[PDB]
Amino acid sequence: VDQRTRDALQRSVQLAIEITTNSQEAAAKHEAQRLEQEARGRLERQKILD
Amino acid sequence: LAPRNKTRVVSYRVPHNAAVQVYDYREKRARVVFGPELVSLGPEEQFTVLSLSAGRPKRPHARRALCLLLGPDFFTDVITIETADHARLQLQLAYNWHFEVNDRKDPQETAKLFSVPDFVGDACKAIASRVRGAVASVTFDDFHKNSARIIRTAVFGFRDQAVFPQNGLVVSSVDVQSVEPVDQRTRDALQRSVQLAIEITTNSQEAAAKHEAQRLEQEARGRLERQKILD
Amino acid sequence: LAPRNKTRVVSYRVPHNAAVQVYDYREKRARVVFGPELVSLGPEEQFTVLSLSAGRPKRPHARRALCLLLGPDFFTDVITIETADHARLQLQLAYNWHFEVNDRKDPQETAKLFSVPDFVGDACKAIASRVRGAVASVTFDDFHKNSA
Ligand SMILES: NC(=O)c1ccc[n+]([C@@H]2O[C@H](COP(=O)([O-])OP(=O)(O)OC[C@H]3O[C@@H](n4cnc5c(N)ncnc54)[C@H](O)[C@@H]3O)[C@@H](O)[C@H]2O)c1
Ligand SMILES: NC(=O)c1ccc[n+]([C@@H]2O[C@H](COP(=O)([O-])OP(=O)(O)OC[C@H]3O[C@@H](n4cnc5c(N)ncnc54)[C@H](O)[C@@H]3O)[C@@H](O)[C@H]2O)c1
Repeated sequence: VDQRTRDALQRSVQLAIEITTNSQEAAAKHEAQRLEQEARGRLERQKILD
Repeated sequence: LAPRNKTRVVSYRVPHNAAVQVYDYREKRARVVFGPELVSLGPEEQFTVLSLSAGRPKRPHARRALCLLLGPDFFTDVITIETADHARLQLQLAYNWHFEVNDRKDPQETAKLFSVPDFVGDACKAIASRVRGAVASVTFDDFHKNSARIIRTAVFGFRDQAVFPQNGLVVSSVDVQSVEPVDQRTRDALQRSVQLAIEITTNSQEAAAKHEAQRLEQEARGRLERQKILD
Repeated sequence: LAPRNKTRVVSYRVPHNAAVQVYDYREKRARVVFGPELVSLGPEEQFTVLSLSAGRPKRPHARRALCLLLGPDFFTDVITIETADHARLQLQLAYNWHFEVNDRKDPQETAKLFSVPDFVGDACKAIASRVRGAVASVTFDDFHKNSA
């Protein structure tokens, strides 16, 4: 019935949206770090062989 | 228009996949006429007028009808629901329906088609209640990525058709068309999310290009050093 | 235009790959006429008028028709869908379709062609619902590289 409860629920849903976006960003960052580490290791081994 | 001749026998042409109900108030006998047949009223018979539901939000008493159409059709309703995260979002569904008349010569089963005064609004409100009940216990993200399965499981059960035994009406399928959040701020947040996803993809491609360039540079440097040693 | 002669037998020329439904309300007998044949109404028969869907977004009740075309055709619709990354993107599809009439002499199977009041809108909305449901669980990049 009250508008203030609706406002609170709107803030809750916006926080949930922010949570989802932050989760996707963290997953992308972790994948990028893994790929960078793999590339660095391969480069170091190739330097040793050279 | 042109006034009818009151002394002429009143007649009506039932369409294909349709039926009418008339009761002979004098001889005390009801009948349901099926198919494309032509129905002529007796001196005391009457037509069972049906007041149904229609409109974008399916308001009641918006379409008076004389014959009941019992062929494969569909009606669409706009359902507003809320998720477990309290995100308000409205739907647009389509309900494929048809009447299952096992025996067209049965005075009891055929009378059941007109038993429900308004099958359209009844079915729409029942399915809307089912969908609203099932969704409210589901978060916004899971519903967004799985709305089809959630809605199909909500409307039906554990089942391919949502049969209504009051009149024989069955809903053989549901087709969700649009799922849009009611509030603009949720749309803005989702736009920011999609822009961040685009940025993620571009950054990934840039990192891959940089790694390949570094590998090629290292290979060239090694070959150059070996050639210098040989020289 | 020029008013028709009401006393003349009403006739219609069904095109190739088309059919009509007429019911003789007096003799109580329906029939579906196929092919390029010419259909003449009896004193009490009527034509089954079909109200179909048409337009760029496929609005309903935009094309009234008298004969049903059952030959290889296609209709196009504009579908707006959303990805798992919440990226809004609209589509333009084309649906190659045709009616499979196993027996043109069967009073039951041939009557099934006119069973659905509007096949165009029904098929368009069903396929749009399928496409929208499948895409929503797919990220934007995977859909972009593999939309087909
Ligand atoms: N197979 C198909 O896809 C198919 C078949 C028939 C009709 N259609 C069309 O799909 C459209 C859906 O539009 P909408 O639902 O947004 O419009 P709407 O909400 O105004 O339609 C109300 C519903 O009531 C039903 N209805 C109307 N008159 C009736 C009668 N005399 N007896 C029994 N039922 C009756 C119709 O089937 C319709 O689905 C309908 O207008 C219909 O013409 C589709
Ligand atoms: N093989 C082919 O590629 C092929 C074959 C026939 C027609 N076409 C043409 O492709 C075009 C596609 O255009 P659109 O879909 O954007 O226009 P649209 O959306 O206005 O077309 C509506 C659809 O309804 C169908 N239709 C029209 N009148 C009909 C009737 N009396 N009975 C049954 N079905 C009927 C048409 O095939 C059309 O695809 C059609 O106009 C058609 O002329 C292509």
